[PDB]
Amino acid sequence: KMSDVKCTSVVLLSVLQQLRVESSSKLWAQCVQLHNDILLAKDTTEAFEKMVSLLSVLLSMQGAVDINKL
Amino acid sequence: TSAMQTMLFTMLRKLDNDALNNIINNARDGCVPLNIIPLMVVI
Amino acid sequence: DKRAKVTSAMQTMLFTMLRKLDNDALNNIINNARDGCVPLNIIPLTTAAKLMVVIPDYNTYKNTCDGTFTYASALWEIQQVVDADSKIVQLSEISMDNSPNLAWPLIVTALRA
Amino acid sequence: VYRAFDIYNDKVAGFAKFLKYFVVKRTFSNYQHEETIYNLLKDCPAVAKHDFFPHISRQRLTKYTMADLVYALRHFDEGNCDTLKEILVTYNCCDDDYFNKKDWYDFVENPDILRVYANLGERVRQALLKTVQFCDAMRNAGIVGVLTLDNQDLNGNWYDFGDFIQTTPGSGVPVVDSYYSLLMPILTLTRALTAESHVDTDLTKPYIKWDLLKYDFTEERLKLFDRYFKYWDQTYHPNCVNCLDDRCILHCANFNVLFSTVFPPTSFGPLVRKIFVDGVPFVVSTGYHFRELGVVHNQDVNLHSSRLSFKELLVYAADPAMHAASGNLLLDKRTTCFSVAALTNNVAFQTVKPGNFNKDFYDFAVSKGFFKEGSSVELKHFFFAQDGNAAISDYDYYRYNLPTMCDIRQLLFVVEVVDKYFDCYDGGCINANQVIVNNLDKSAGFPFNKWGKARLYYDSMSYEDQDALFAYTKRNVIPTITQMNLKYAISAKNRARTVAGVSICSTMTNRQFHQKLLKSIAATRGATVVIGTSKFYGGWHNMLKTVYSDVENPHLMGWDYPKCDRAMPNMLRIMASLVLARKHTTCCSLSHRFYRLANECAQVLSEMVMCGGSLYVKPGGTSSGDATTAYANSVFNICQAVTANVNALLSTDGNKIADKYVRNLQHRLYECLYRNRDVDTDFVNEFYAYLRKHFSMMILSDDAVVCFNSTYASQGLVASIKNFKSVLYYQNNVFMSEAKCWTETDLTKGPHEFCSQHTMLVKQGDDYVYLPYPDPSRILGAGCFVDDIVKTDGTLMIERFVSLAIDAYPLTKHPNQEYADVFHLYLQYIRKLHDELNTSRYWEPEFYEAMYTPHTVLQ
Repeated sequence: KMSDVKCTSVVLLSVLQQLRVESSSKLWAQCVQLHNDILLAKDTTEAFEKMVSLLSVLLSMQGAVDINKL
Repeated sequence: TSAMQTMLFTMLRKLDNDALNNIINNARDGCVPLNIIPLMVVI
Repeated sequence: DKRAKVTSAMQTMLFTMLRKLDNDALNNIINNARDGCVPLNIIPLTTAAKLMVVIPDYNTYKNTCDGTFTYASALWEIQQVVDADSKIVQLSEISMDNSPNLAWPLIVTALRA
Repeated sequence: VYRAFDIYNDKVAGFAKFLKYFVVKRTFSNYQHEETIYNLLKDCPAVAKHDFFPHISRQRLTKYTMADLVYALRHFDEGNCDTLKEILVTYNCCDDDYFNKKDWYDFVENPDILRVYANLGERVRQALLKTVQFCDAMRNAGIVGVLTLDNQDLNGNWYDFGDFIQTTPGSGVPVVDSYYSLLMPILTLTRALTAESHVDTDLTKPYIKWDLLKYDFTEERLKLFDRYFKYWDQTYHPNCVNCLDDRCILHCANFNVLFSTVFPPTSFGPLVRKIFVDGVPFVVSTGYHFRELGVVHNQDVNLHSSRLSFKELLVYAADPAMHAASGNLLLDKRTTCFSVAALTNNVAFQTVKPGNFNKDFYDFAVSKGFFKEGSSVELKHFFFAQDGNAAISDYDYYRYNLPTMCDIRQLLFVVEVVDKYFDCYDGGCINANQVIVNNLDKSAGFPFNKWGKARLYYDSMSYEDQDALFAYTKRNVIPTITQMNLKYAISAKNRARTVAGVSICSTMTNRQFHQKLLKSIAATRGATVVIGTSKFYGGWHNMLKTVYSDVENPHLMGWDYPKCDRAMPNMLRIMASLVLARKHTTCCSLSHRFYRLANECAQVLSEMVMCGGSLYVKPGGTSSGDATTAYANSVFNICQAVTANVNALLSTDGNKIADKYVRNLQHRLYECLYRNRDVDTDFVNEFYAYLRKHFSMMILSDDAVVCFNSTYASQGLVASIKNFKSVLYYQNNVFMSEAKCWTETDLTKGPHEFCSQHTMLVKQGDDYVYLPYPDPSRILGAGCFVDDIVKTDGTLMIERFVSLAIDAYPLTKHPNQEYADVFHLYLQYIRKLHDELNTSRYWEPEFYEAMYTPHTVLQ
């Protein structure tokens, strides 16, 4: 389970950028660093923990895409 | 543009990891965090 | 056609640059040369009336833009600090403890005094 | 023990290591001769004390001479470089434990070594002064002889007066070609002329408060020349306008590069004047002060004009004078590069988005058995996103471009050999109605990209306007601006990728200058430079059998250029531009060619670059947005290879070369490098033919494969990879690691990697041919991720996938089954995509096979 978490991180940062997270320089820098560290991950649990960290900044943010309906 | 998040969550459920599924199950009913998870939860 | 458009655009840009340059400092610098011919890198250096300091970290804010600062053998006073997101960061906000809370880098805009 | 010697006699010639405080030595006649010559040169303060008692005992000298230092710095090898370390330690330039750090010798990693080497500079310049003093004695005592670096110790003193002869007083002449020429590359390395920045040339006093308005410094340049290079027997022009030939231009620029590192950097760049256009004072450039070419004053300077023409409008818009003067002052603390002016009220930030993951092809691939944990072919190529402070972190990389001075006698012959390498293409100045325009949608640089693309300006300027602008450029200097931007590209590394948009006023004339030459190099097959030769229809096989042509004991070799586009010195780029312009012997006078060289040096070498939202100064390097960078890089590559071959043929002991033709070639090479200033076309052709015979190169832009006679390179008669390492270390200020340099002994296994591709021999059509195949993981990456442009039309996605399958076809012959699985997967996917929408149907395997056979040689 390595390519799947990598494409998941790709689409996750795609969504994050789509939600204008790039308007917060610090938060966007954090997201970019986590994405680039996932795309160079050569192990699965580190990729998974960086992935849940990167998903945090998506589901901690409110006014974003809803989650109770999905 | 709303289908991007739907397919993202499809891929996320395809991953089926304990941490990710736990976080999504929590955030389902509002129990979300506030800051980035370190390597501030409410309700 | 579009040649006329680009001529008008170049003229307008040249004029918006032209009507913000001439002053006593520019002539006082140019008329002290051999035949009125100075380098280019010194017209914005000792003639300009506003400086923009791009401070990436708090240390380069201490040693450069302390609460007046002298640059280009002149006198400026730090003012109108602005972070990466273009938010007016009051000089009180820029401290040692509260530095990670504001999005670096800062942009200080100082008038010539 | 081994010591570096510069030797030239009837039996040997070269600069090589041969086996031999208060040095003691041993002929009666030679004893009396040296005694008399010393007695006549006794009072000079540059001579070391000599004791004639039978022996000739010299006193108070160092352990290593300046020859050992020049060798250690010009033949560097991190494995065996203990002499350089001992020199650095002994003279308090660093400590011993400094060499326990990793990559200390590297310039990119750990640039603090530029602070250790610099701690020799003063010492170096001291010796220089001693040199002049010494020669004065020999000009006042009537002494004729040649100055060898192995006679001056590291404290500056001299000895060993055996070669000299007694002559008439006041007329003795020293010859200092080899001495100064071998010292030249290490003058800038150690920053020898730093103490000239201080008031009375003392490193314990403040810098000269140079008048800000001062720009010429010509008198100070001549003073420095006469001070350190007094006995250099060649007319030196401080402004390279006065030269007589491009060799004079190179010769004088090589000195101006060294002399420009003592003046304030605010005095270089364009020189500006206040002219009156229809009554209003504009500020426009009426000159330029190049660090390399001195001061150039434009000839057509028109004041009190009534109205402007479109060409004049382009020269004024591209004129940074109106932009840098009428902007705000900028102190940019993010980089150490010289910052000129912020043209906006707030610094802009630029970001890069992630890749657009195509999920369809990925699920297809996983259904076709791919992406298993434990598979040999992976997904390794992604679109990396970049944050705001990325572009500037890219621009700061130009801190790897340093001022580099070259061995002028070596370069003046390497340039002849390189021109021989290009002596088969056509060239010359073409008109405006003959230029062939590629990518009419390229960026037109700042401030031209505010109103349209290059297409816009090409369709607005009539042919007469382009001709008038070319003529203008042939008499005046136009210091245009470029605009740097971040690039959306696939890579296996997360580094920022940038493209530089050069203004239209520069490319429009660089094309009229170099178009015929570039087209002639692109339309020729079988030369050393392979640019515009498609790998399709046997092209790869033909190129390989051309490199294989007649080498006797063939081996294969390759190398990389670390930080090539950033650290290429300005001297070598000027050399490359002159080699390219050498075709203009019937379309341009000498002044025309110098004004073209100055235009190019201002536009693509040390121009002003608008990064972020402001204007900074570019210290050097190549601009990827220029049409002529791919060929200037090939010229630079050929120069480096010929230089490595020269330093391999010279630095080998000519007394162990069991051949006679090779030993005579080395002797004549020394005679033609540091003697016989006039070029010897016969020996130039001889060396060119020798290289073609025993060292056959295949070179595209900063990429090279070499088939070399292994038995010669085993003895040193031909350049090896350590020679390229040494040459890149002392000429390019970059370290080349042998972890990225490959050598191949079997010619059935072709070049391990050339142009980012691999080679293997396959049996095809009852004939064994060399086929190129790419890294499969890269093609999988390019297939799974797109750049968010094909999502609106399926035709472009189908075309990208067909191109990937074309590129992927040869893996069907690879022995690894999973590799042919890649092409079969691509073919299945493209058949699907075609179902969604005989040798011309892109949905059958015989459309791709025919792309790789010379029996179907169409496009």
